[PDB]
Amino acid sequence: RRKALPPRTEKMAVDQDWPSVYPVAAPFKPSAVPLPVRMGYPVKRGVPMAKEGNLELLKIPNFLHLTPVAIKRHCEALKDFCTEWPAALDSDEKCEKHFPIEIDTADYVSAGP
Amino acid sequence: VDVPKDMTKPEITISDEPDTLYKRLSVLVKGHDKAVLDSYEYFAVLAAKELGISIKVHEPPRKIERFTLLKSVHIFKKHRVQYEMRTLYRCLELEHLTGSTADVYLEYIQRNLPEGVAMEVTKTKLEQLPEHIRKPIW
Amino acid sequence: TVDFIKKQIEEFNIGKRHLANMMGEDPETFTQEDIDRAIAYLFPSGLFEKRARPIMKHPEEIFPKQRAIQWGEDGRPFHFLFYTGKQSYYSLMHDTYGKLLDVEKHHNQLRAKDLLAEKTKILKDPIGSRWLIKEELEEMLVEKLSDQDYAQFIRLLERLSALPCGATEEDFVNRFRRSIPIQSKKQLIEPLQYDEQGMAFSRGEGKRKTAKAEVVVYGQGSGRIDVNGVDYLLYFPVTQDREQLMFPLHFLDRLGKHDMTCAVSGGGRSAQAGAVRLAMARALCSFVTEDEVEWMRQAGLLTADPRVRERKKPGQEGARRKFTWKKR
Amino acid sequence: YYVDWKMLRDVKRRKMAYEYADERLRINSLRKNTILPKDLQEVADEEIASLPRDSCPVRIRNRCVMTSRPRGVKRRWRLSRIVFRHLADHGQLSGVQRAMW
Amino acid sequence: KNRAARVRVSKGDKPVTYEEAHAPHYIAHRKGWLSLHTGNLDGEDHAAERTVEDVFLRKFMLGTFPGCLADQLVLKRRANQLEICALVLRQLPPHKFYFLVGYSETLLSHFYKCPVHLHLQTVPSKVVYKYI
RNA sequence: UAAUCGAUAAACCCCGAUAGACCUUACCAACCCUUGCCAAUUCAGCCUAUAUACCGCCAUCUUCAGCAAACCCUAAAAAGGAACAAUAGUAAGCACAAUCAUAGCACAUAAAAACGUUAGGUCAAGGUGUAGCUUAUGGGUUGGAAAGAAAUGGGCUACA
Ligand SMILES: [Mg+2]
Ligand SMILES: [Mg+2]
Ligand SMILES: [Mg+2]
Ligand SMILES: [Mg+2]
Ligand SMILES: [Mg+2]
Ligand SMILES: [Mg+2]
Ligand SMILES: [Mg+2]
Ligand SMILES: [Mg+2]
Ligand SMILES: [Mg+2]
Ligand SMILES: [Mg+2]
Ligand SMILES: [Mg+2]
Ligand SMILES: [Mg+2]
Ligand SMILES: [Mg+2]
Ligand SMILES: [Mg+2]
Ligand SMILES: [Mg+2]
Ligand SMILES: [Mg+2]
Ligand SMILES: [Mg+2]
Ligand SMILES: [Mg+2]
Ligand SMILES: [Mg+2]
Ligand SMILES: [Mg+2]
Ligand SMILES: [Mg+2]
Ligand SMILES: [Mg+2]
Ligand SMILES: [Mg+2]
Ligand SMILES: [Mg+2]
Ligand SMILES: [Mg+2]
Ligand SMILES: [Mg+2]
Repeated sequence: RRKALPPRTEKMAVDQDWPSVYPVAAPFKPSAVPLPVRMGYPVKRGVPMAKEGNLELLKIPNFLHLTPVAIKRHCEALKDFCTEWPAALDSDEKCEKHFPIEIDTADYVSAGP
Repeated sequence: VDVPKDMTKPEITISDEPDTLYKRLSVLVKGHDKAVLDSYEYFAVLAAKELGISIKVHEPPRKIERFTLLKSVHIFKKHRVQYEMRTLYRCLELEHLTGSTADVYLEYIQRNLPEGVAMEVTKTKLEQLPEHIRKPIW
Repeated sequence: TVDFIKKQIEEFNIGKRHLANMMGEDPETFTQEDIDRAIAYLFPSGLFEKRARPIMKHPEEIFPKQRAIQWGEDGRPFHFLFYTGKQSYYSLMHDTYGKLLDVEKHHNQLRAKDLLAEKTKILKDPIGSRWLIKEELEEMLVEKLSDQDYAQFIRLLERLSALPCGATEEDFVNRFRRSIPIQSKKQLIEPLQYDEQGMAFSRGEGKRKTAKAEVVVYGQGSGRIDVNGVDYLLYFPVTQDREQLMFPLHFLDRLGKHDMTCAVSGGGRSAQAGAVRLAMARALCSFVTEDEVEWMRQAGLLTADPRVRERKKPGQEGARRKFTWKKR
Repeated sequence: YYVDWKMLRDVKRRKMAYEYADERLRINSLRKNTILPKDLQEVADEEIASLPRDSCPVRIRNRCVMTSRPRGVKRRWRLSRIVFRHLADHGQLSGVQRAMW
Repeated sequence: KNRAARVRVSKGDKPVTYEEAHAPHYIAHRKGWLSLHTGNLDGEDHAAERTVEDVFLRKFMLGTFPGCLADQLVLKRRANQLEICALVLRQLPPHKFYFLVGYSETLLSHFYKCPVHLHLQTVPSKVVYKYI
């Protein structure tokens, strides 16, 4: 008993919010993306391969969760955590007079355990 | 139509300890391909302009590491195979930040960092003077 | 495959609408220029071949052009040259020959009536007109073409052009004319600048053999060169290096009429001199007329030097010197 | 099992070198100095000679992780020049590509 | 003749995927790398530590999904958590697919002391790019 | 000499080795252990033979362009298939070409170079079909693996 379910493309709304579909980093599942994207080197008579079963699309990182609308929506909620920079230190001439000491610290991030 | 109600409940408190000031935050993003770096640069600029940071972005020169190996298995030294490793750099220069603003920007940057790139963070912490140097005489 | 393309059109439209919705721009004002940027941002595929990057265009742009249905439902072909193999090319040749015959008859009648009102329009040298290449003909005629057939078509077009052209004949020929505009290799002349009460001021840049030089030239000062804060004689003890500096000024007779400061980094003794020479030649264009700029660019002053060191190859000594090959 | 008996013995050599890393580091201080008299340095020579042979890091050989090849192994990936090519050509290693310039 | 990562041409009936249809000299030109991490950068370290894990993951997934694996794995390494993207033929029932994915997402995490995500894309058959 | 091996016409000779005081080392002499790396297996383990069984990888023609599925034709067909003012040739595809990289073009370089030939090199990168070891052709420790009568290949130093 084999079952073949149609993807989300036929059910995607025209004005549906995209961050709701792609909130975090995803492996770019073709069933959740209604955009027909062809990636790959074309053939002499053929065309670049579609999004179904295309390994090249899964290889590349996808920024579908970082669309400008989602960036604006996320950054709007982050205004509550940030603090205001004092306007009295706009120019470095007064910064040198007030806090002459500079402390350089190095921080690194790397993928792995 | 079915939108949940009362979806926001954060835990934010303000302490009496003065916030840390930073003069310059340098972000060196190293990667293999330039398209990912350009997309990340656009994402970082869009995120920083919303918070009002006035980020300066410039591209440091690339670095290419090439090495040579034997082409055959047992004995063929006249024929070689050369492999190349490219490293492209992006420099994000942030100025006039506070301890909390830098923390939240770094959170929003690292939480969405791609898998094929790495990032080096250099913070220029601002400090006036320690206690034993203000006006002592031995 | 007509229905496949028809469905692909609808899928492309709905995908464009969804892309506009997710990007935040107006779908009505959404164009292919925005589509390219949206694809590049959403799918940042870093590859050296641009055709390997993800692309979303119209089906008529992505899928190749398709030959039209050559016959009806009754089996009868539409065009009368279907059984000739290349119906489009042979119809084009037949139309060209029919127009040639019509032009010949019209010109014969005009000559019999002693009427010569046509002119010679074949000479299109100032316009820069060329004939279609085989690829440019095969992109027009969907079916494949042959070199001999293309040569025959070109030689029939020249025969048609060699005769007094009519009103419509010249227009028909013009669609096979490609107006290549790559002839004005004239360089851009930097306008004379005035900075901080200084007159006759110009700047030039040069690069030769990993040596980058920038020259600042004043046309109101005396003839002298200051290189990296020291005199040019001290910086270039070799006679040849100073002859390289003299080469641009001597050609324009501007030896003692310009004061120049040069900053050159990288390269060796001769590479720096060559880069300074190129930068000075490029900077001297502003102080001279146009007829002398062409004289310098025909003398080699305004052309860069692509002669760079070649990379060493494996199994060799100096990228050309091979190892001692023993025959036995 | 391991790839080869040579690799199995090299694992034991590395374990013994790590076990005796502190003792040899402390002993070599008495031998590499000139302030202390040579009379104790001579005895320290016997003390370090009495140590087991496989305790010194010199016996450690850098082989391949996959095929335990004694030579032709890059230090960065700890893999032989042949397994490294077999993986790079398949594309399982990021940033590695044929050099074209 | 070069033979590394190169599938030879048969009489004209062999189905070949896009990854196999391109020679290794087309890497980063027409096809991308099968794995992404930071150990292969310039000023980074721990390259062999990730390489041995990548090889173990390739072999372990090849043995875990026998005969239903279409193409090679895509191993993303993003902030201490590793994602494994696989293309699987729809040969096994979903009940058996979920059992395997749940077993793997725990066994790999406990074995490598790092969070693991496993994503599967079910294909009706192997996708053919060149002649078949 | 008790003391490896392979390569050894173009395509071997600063070649495996981008690398030998113990290790590397598969060689030898002295000595020890034989379900002896693994959870287990009348099992492990063998650098034992066969590259004239292999795969994986390369050399050569080779910067030569041909190979080849589906077809068609020949007063039969082993086989061949061309006349551009064209006389039976269409041809998916693999090659070539194009494209890509040496961060602007052009050039150049790099890269690529199909089907096959040399029963070409590699059981010693690694796994291996067949034939052979199991108190040994297996597994551990120590010490030695010289030396040049002579011939030769490639490089450095010079003979000013
Ligand atoms: Mg030389
Ligand atoms: Mg074995
Ligand atoms: Mg060693
Ligand atoms: Mg020998
Ligand atoms: Mg022999
Ligand atoms: Mg040699
Ligand atoms: Mg020995
Ligand atoms: Mg043995
Ligand atoms: Mg053979
Ligand atoms: Mg042999
Ligand atoms: Mg051909
Ligand atoms: Mg006959
Ligand atoms: Mg034939
Ligand atoms: Mg063909
Ligand atoms: Mg190029
Ligand atoms: Mg070229
Ligand atoms: Mg070559
Ligand atoms: Mg080519
Ligand atoms: Mg033989
Ligand atoms: Mg031979
Ligand atoms: Mg064997
Ligand atoms: Mg043997
Ligand atoms: Mg021994
Ligand atoms: Mg000799
Ligand atoms: Mg000499
Ligand atoms: Mg000397």
